[PDB]
Amino acid sequence: GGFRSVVYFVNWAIYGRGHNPQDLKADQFTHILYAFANIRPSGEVYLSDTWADTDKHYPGDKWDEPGNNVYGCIKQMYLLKKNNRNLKTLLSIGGWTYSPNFKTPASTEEGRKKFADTSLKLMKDLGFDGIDIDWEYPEDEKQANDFVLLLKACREALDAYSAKHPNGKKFLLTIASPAGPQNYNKLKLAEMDKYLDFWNLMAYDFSGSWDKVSGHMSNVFPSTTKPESTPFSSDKAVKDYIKAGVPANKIVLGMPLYGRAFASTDGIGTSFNGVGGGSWENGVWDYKDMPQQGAQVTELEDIAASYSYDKNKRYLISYDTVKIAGKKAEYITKNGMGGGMWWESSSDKTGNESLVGTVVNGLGGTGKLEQRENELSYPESVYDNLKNGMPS
Ligand SMILES: CC(=O)N[C@H]1[C@H](O[C@H]2[C@@H](O)[C@@H](NC(C)=O)[C@H](O[C@H]3[C@H](O)[C@H]4N=C(N(C)C)O[C@H]4[C@@H]3CO)O[C@@H]2CO)O[C@H](CO)[C@@H](O)[C@H]1O
Repeated sequence: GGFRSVVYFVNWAIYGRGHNPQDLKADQFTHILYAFANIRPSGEVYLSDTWADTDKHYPGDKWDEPGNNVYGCIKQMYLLKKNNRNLKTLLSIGGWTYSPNFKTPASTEEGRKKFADTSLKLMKDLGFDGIDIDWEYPEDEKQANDFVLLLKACREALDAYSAKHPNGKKFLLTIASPAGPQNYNKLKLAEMDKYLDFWNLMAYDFSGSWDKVSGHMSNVFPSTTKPESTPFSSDKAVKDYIKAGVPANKIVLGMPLYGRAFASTDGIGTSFNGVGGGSWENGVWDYKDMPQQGAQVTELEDIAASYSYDKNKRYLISYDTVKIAGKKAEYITKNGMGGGMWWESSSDKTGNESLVGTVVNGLGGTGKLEQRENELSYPESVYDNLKNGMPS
């Protein structure tokens, strides 16, 4: 099958970022993953923002109208799917912020059963092609086994629904995973793999506020010359998953569409104090705001890493340029990996400067993307417009 092109659409982008599902270059992707869904102690998966998610009326939504109906970004993603039939959508559950509350439901059968059922309920009501868990991170051995069992719960859940609808489609189950060794070495990766459609390796956040020296935050290869500039590397993670037994073609390489900043720095590998501002939070800048005035951009192709640095303000921002995104595409093809994943859809540029554009083209263009037709039929949906495949 060809490569996957996965992006995350984040619940909250419809606010300050102004990004709605309508303005996704859908022909560029195969999988939109909508983040994030939260979990209750019970195991109950629920929607983080029913305004964004389900209720907001976009242009095109009759306010009035017969039926019990869904709107929000869920209707918009379904409309994206009706128009782009190779575009699948997955509900993504967890996130850095909600992962404190995965361990308690995951430890019991009731909790996992409840997780599986509520997740399926949500998928089949809202028109999703599957679900994606993002538990950062199972912190002990027990939590890891729990994660295999939870995965199993969800795989069994989704499959039962497909059994109930044999003329319809099979459904997806993925996870966002750790590129840091201290986290993935706790995971039972190969047992987990049995349940998953693919893995979205978060091959980023390798350097940031937490560190003492400015580093590369999503570099592919270790700097031999300057070890302190590369505390992690994509490559270590990918070949470690592969020695662990994950098929490479199931590993989708995560790439950031934002950059992490460092203040009071001479440059890469030196100490910094502070991280400055950001586009939305401190120390984090949207790639489409790069490059900032007065910074020179350095591209280190051999380890596939780049950064801007302003010599006067002594500020470093680790982020990928098109040349670097191209080197990343290169690694994906060369190593026969599952494709590219991006966090997150609003921070990218367009046209010739789209990082995603750049990767799809180095993948051989859209013609080399995995052709898997999505699911438009949701017979059991609790929403009438969605159940009826959204007419006008
Ligand atoms: C609390 C909440 O749900 N939303 C917050 C929001 O928190 C976000 C951001 O800080 C994200 N960081 C960004 C946009 O750079 C952060 O993203 C994480 C994400 O959880 C990790 N998991 C993935 N996946 C691929 C699933 O990618 C990584 C990235 C790495 O950056 O996620 C949190 C929620 O976990 O912060 C905003 C302000 O930015 C706030 O309004 C509120 O909506």
